[PDB]
Amino acid sequence: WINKLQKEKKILSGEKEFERETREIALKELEKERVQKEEELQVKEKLQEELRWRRTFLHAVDVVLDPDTAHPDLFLSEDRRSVRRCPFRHLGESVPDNPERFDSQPCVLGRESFASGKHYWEVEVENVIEWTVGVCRDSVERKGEVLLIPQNGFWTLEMHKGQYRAVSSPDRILPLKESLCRVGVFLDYEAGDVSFYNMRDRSHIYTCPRSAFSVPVRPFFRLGCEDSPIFICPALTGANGVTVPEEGLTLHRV
Amino acid sequence: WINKLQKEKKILSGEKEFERETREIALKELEKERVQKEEELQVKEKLQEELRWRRTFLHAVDVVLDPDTAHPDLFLSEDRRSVRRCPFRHLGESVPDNPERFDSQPCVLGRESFASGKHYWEVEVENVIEWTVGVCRDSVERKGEVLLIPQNGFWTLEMHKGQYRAVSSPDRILPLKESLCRVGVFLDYEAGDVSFYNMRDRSHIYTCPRSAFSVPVRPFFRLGCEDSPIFICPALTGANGVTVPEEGLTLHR
Amino acid sequence: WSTMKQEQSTRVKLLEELRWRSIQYASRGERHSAYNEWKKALFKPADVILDPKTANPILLVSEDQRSVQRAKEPQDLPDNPERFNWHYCVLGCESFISGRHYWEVEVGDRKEWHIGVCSKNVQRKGWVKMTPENGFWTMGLTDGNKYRTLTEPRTNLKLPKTPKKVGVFLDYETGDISFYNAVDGSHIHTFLDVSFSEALYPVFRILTLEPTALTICPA
Amino acid sequence: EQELREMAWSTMKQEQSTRVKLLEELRWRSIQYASRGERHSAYNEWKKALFKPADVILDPKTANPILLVSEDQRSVQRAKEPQDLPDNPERFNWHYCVLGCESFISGRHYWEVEVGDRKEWHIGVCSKNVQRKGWVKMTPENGFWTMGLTDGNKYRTLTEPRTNLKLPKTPKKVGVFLDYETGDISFYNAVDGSHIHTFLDVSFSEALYPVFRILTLEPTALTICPA
Ligand SMILES: C[C@H](CO)CCOP(=O)(O)OP(=O)(O)O
Repeated sequence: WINKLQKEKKILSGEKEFERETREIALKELEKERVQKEEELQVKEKLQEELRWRRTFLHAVDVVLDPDTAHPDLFLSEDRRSVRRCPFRHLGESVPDNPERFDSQPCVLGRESFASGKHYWEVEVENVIEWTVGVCRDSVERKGEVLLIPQNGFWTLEMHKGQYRAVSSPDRILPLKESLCRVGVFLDYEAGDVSFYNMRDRSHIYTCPRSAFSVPVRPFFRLGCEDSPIFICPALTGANGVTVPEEGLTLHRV
Repeated sequence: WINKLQKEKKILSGEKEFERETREIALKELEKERVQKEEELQVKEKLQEELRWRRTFLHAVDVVLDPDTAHPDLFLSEDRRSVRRCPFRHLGESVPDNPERFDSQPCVLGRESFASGKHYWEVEVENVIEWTVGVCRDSVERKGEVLLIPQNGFWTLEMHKGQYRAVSSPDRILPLKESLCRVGVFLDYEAGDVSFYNMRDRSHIYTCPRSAFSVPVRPFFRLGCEDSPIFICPALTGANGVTVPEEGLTLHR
Repeated sequence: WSTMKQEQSTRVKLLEELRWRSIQYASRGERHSAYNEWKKALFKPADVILDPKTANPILLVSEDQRSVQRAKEPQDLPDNPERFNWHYCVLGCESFISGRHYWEVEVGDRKEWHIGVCSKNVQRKGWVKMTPENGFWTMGLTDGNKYRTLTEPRTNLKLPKTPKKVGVFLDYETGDISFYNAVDGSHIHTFLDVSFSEALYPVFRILTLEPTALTICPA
Repeated sequence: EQELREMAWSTMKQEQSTRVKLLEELRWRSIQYASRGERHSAYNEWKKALFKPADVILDPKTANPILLVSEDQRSVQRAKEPQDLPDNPERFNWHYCVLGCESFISGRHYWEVEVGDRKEWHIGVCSKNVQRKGWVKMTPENGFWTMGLTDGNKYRTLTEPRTNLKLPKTPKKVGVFLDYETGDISFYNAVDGSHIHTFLDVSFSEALYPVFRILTLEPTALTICPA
């Protein structure tokens, strides 16, 4: 009886040691994962701090326009930052019946959609006589002629018959003493702010009355019966995409 | 003996249960740690994606200066957004100077420090005879007089005795038609880009040779005139802070 | 004790003997002819497959990993330490650590390109100067018709011809890299004496948009 | 126990396989290094390093009776008439050539010979089993590899038939460089470091001797300067 039972005792001691040795690996793994989670928490906190230092900043948008929403009377340049008019240019031509098309008024929408934060852009309209610029809700009617008013989801500044104008409420004559060349549109989603500025001196022109958007807003441009194109000033790209010499780069032009 | 061996079996068979519960409390901690780590990872890459989306943006910086870090000869507007050099307003006055103040260079540093992203600030320097504007590292010399050069950490555009010049090596005078009304300083940290722009038309004027900063960069201005207004153009403030009547706030000053 | 001692001393002496042979053996004439007499025997061909994952988001690479071309607008593709985020650079898939290899780039009639090799541990996040000090041993054409080598400072190169094709030869043991005019077999440039550290990678960059891309000839 | 002999039997094959591939690779390196060529400082850079400076002393015992080996045993002059002296098999009888007392069995060696403003000379490397009696054409097949000046301002390499070496300069000091293993005899202008001619892939079997021959009566002696 003794012999086989002490075989069994030795066998049991055989697996007791392996069971003991299987503990340190698990504990070491748990501690190393504690270290990993501490490191990832540090990285996450740094990311959160950097994104807190994020969008409290005014964002100068590099506006690119959308050809699919451009009116058939309108024509876009090769760089998609210039729009002009040309009557009877798409009469019966191959144009798809896109539901997002402006086919009532001569207008075109920016490709960018804004949902929060402060963002502004600049437009060159010195060469035209009838320009409308501003902000629109993404759900504005497109098929039929609409009214460019905040009631319909439009916050715009207008030129009509050589006179500056508000949201097209004709009771808000703008007594601007000098003719405009560059106009700045400013948007603030949190406070419902739609401001217009004279970009020569960066002075106030008109703030539309605050109205909560709750819809992704989008820049909206409209060119009257003036063949002169409208230029949206590109953002300050810098020396990006160019070879910089050692004596500096002077007077870049493209 | 036989009795010793049976008690040995009894005791040493009494060690399995403790090993079982240790195994269990190890495995359960392992699994819920895995799932919690997975949730943390998921939200972390969500933040990564959002930041990658919100890192290709140009930011109009509202530069505000620090009147401690200016030459005592200088004078600063109370709004802290425009400066000049008065004819020694502290003649007979004692101004203890902190260790981080310039002493022989009449300069002022923008208090905001950038470490990434694309930024730019405008300066209105109408009617001045000596102005230098640009970017300096946070670790430039203060105790003494140095030279404003890219080596020392000074990317500057200068107007000296009526000539427009680059980083202040007198061998690179630019072909500029007329004086500068408004000059924009543009900065790209991940590309070493320090550009000077003609803000009358938003036209390229100069690009500094590329030089990795690896330290936060801050705006830097120096003046040589006496009472010649230079204006840091504030970022578009919108109509925040002012009540808008339903008639519509128009032509605000 | 003599096993590694031989592999140290004899190979070092052979390397220095070949370096000294370089000076006295080029002291002869410039009989640069039969470009295929040495480019296939001394150096073995390498078929360079491009890696359409380490490329900048701005670059389009054909499905065959021959051509890299600057696309119209930057893309938004998933990023990682493999992807260059600023430099308009693309790397081949394979790395070289020993032996000697070569590859031919058909630059066509472009106006701006840069080709060469780079270290395994290159800084792919941000802007880092492309110099031998960092690990980018490259050269090529800029400013339309100006040929340059990316040194510190960058060096203009006077060429009597226009290289439509460029052959890059790497020899890890000697540690010397050469760019030849594969059109006529002439010698364009050669970085000498270079002591490598880790595996090397083909690199291509183009800071412009043209109808013709950077084609890579097979092995 | 053949293991001790086995180590030698193994090293003999590995050594026979080493040098053949090394030499072929070196020749391909030669054909590749042909481009990217210049010599501004090369001559004084590697002629003192890679080529084991060797001194050559003139041997009167092989000189023709017409040649007067100078007392310093390094220079050779041209006399008027052949003085009588014994005709050993070493001694030449028709060709006007003199050699050195030492033959370079293997390795890389070099020696500088100044010709000055001479108008006729021929220096080179000859074999040991050459025909010293009678006239034999000094070709590579006959064991002679020689560079020569002729009729004032003509330069030739003594192949068959004679080939003309057009050169822009006029050498005064010529360095001769012999590489047994690579099988290369090279003539260089020691004053400036240019290149004149190199004999490529010469099958060497025997020892090699310097050879100098002068035809015309001239007041200038061919001097061999040592290391
Ligand atoms: C856009 C190109 C390719 O990425 C980068 C230009 O970087 P530089 O340093 O200005 O060019 P180079 O080093 O060739 O002078």
